[PDB]
Amino acid sequence: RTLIVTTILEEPYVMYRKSDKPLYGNDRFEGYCLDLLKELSNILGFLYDVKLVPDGKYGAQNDKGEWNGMVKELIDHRADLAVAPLTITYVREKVIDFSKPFMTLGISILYRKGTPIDSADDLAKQTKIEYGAVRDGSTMTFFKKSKISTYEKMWAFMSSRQQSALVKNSDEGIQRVLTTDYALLMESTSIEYVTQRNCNLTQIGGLIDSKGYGVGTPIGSPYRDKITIAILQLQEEGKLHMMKEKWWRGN
Amino acid sequence: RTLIVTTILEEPYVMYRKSDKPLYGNDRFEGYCLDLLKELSNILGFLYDVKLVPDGKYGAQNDKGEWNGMVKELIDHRADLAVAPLTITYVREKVIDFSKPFMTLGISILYRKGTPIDSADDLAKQTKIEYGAVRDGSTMTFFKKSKISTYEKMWAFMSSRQQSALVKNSDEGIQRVLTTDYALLMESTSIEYVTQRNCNLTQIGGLIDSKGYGVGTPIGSPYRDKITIAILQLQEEGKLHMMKEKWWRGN
Ligand SMILES: Cc1cn(C[C@H](N)C(=O)O)c(=O)n(Cc2cc(-c3ccccc3)sc2C(=O)O)c1=O
Ligand SMILES: Cc1cn(C[C@H](N)C(=O)O)c(=O)n(Cc2cc(-c3ccccc3)sc2C(=O)O)c1=O
Ligand SMILES: [Cl-]
Repeated sequence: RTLIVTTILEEPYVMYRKSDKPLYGNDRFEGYCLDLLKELSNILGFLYDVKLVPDGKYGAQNDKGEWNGMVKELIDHRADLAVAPLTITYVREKVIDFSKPFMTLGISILYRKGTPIDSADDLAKQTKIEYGAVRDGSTMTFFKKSKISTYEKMWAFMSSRQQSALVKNSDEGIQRVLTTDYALLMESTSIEYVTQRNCNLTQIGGLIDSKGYGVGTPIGSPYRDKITIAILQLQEEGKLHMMKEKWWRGN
Repeated sequence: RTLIVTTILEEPYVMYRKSDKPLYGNDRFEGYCLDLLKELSNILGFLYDVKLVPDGKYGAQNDKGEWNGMVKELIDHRADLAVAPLTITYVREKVIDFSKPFMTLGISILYRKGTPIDSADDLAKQTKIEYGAVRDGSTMTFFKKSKISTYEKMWAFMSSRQQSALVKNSDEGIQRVLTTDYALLMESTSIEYVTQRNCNLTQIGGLIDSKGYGVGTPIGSPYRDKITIAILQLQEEGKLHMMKEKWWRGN
């Protein structure tokens, strides 16, 4: 059995190689997730075929209970694995299985260096420095759903200043950080990636929530626990560290 | 079926209540893990009976492949669950199953406030400020097994200065931090706990490795995936955050 692996274009996890060389199949791609998949394939001993998810979506449900994205590919048995920056969530665990996480992350703060600002609590109580999130993203939703008073206050500030505080996408948010007196609430993984590449930018404080990226499988897949095992071995032997360092490290 | 839950005395996860009131069974105990277990019991709908692991050990193997501690309790079917600060590891996954993690942690640095020291790389290249770990602990072992050059250098410094750099236990390490020009490499969870209680102390840098605490079950237990589900719901509804804040927050 050659395993079909669903994934999604997303820097630095999955990219097309910058090459016009004759590269076919899996060799057309590079990135953290491709390196992970190679290691998994060598530990478990499987052949695989990487296929980009046709609709370019991660996976969400409609009101009929119909799914899209990589999740739908797994549900339909059109992929054996999803290897992507795919969050392990309660709702998704109802319909697919996941390995234990190969990467753990949390919402954090992207801001300029050399400022007394040190936490989310430092931002919440003031109005001089604007702060927000990508409109309708996971980070915005966290703040909308939060019953923690200090994040309830932050959401109230974001929701009332909806037009300016909430941005269209990650790229626009980073641009707003570099140009105005603004802080972007975003995932720690993305902050690490940006701060490595922009020396004027830094992470502020720690993690505001916690979640993991895991390898998705159909419910009952005999590969799920094997992949957990492989992930733990890669973690303990320092290989996850070196794969992260390969793709995240800047100049 | 009343589930037998193996656990271990460990502040703030599992403690005896400071009370001479007539408290029996589960009511004799308090702590993060007791709160977690209560929530798990209410989501899944199980009765349970907390039993402290007789040998007071987490779980390790000898050369005959014989296990001890909470791991051995699970292997022997003398406990249905282990709910404790029990690390999900490759070797343990060979003999027991684990839920996905309810807490994620990594080695970090405990040091004084107001110093230019900001990372492990800042410590490694100098000798004026001594640094180390608890002798024969998980943190020391990480440095001993590491093939990362900057941690190889740190281990070389710890191993050559073996008598003074390596301490007997966590309590001795913290005391060495507060009295001498010294930094203790320790788990982020414990650093958070200490820094909340000592205002002269701070965490330095980020996480040096990554691991999770999970609920242990015997291999094949039908509770493992259910507990993962419950953990994700507690995470997403902010309950893991508030349980952490209950036990970790200082004065
Ligand atoms: C790599 C990555 C993936 N995902 C998808 C998510 N992990 C999932 O599993 O659905 C994800 O939500 N984020 C965070 C994120 C992305 C966002 C985005 C939305 C539209 C256009 C461009 C970016 S917003 C956002 C966030 O943190 O809120 C990521 O950084
Ligand atoms: C709460 C906790 C548990 N464990 C056990 C470990 N999680 C396991 O699953 O075996 C664990 O290793 N650590 C870290 C740790 C404890 C240590 C200790 C050893 C002897 C006497 C007193 C303390 S040393 C240490 C470390 O980080 O190296 C913990 O902080
Ligand atoms: Cl699992």
